[PDB]
Amino acid sequence: DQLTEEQIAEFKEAFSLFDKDGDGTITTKQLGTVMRSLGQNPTEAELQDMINEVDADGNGTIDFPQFLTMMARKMKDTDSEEEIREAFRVFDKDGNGYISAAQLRHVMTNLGEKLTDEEVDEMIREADIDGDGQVNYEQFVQMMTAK
Amino acid sequence: DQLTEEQIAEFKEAFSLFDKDGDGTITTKQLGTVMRSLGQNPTEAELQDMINEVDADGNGTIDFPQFLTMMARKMKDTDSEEEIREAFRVFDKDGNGYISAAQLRHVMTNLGEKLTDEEVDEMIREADIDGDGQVNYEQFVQMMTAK
Amino acid sequence: TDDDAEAICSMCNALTTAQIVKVLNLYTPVNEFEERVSVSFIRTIQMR
Repeated sequence: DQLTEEQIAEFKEAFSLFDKDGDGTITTKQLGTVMRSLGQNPTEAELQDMINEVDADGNGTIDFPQFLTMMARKMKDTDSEEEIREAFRVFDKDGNGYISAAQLRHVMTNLGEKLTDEEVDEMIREADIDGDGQVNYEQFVQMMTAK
Repeated sequence: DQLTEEQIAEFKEAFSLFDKDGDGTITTKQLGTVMRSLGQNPTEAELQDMINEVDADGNGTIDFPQFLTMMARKMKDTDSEEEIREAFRVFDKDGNGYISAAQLRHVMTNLGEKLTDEEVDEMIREADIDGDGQVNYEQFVQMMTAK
Repeated sequence: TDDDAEAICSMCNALTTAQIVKVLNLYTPVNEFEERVSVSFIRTIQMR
């Protein structure tokens, strides 16, 4: 694939953001954290897929070129924001564009991959969401996926 | 905001103090050192921005009138001790009022521009909390006040 | 969890125990993710 030089420099910068070990190669444990901080969202099951594919050697820290190749594959398929908007409007029932904060928190905590309650609480706190009054999902989706 | 005559005279005095060339002009690195030492703290990215704006084309080495002109177009009023304090609090990963020496050195070395280790050790020593390995942010801001 | 049971016992001041056990037993999972109340939870609430 094609990777621009500025992209490669940013990949080097992110490759040791939390390399407190000093090895210079980021571990698979925070690798998903690395991608999420880099603007692309890997699925946790997909994250385990990459971990199993790369950690066959058992090193525990992903090699840089392998990370670049998988990152290029990630940018090969980019999720559309409108898909997230469709999912959110599907979750809402009244069609008013507003969803209850408690209902969304419950859905996140229970269904599928569990989300720590602190993560959700920080999500409401940052996104100025009000617990008592339903908050429009469209503005929050736009601000989060400003891209 | 054009500079007053007294400030221009003080700026020329600083120029002379850094006029290692002695011909009334200084190099780009010397000019950036002047900018940083004057009290205003334009980022290394900002310093490069003004350097590329001048391009070192008017006189090869930046002269005093061009310095005055770029000041006229680059007043730095964004500096504020409270801004320093809030930026330090944001920088504090732990959030317990103490920024780890390891965290700050790792960030300076890797995150953003690459920073030399000697300088980082200089800041850790000047914080006088080198032994603890975790610099108190508040006292750091209190001597930032002079910076 | 039993901690959930204790938090329940904290917030069940007004309702009578029979009403409480009725309402908790007659809850049903309307959606997939939620799961039905386990009999041990009913027992813990009753003895508490």
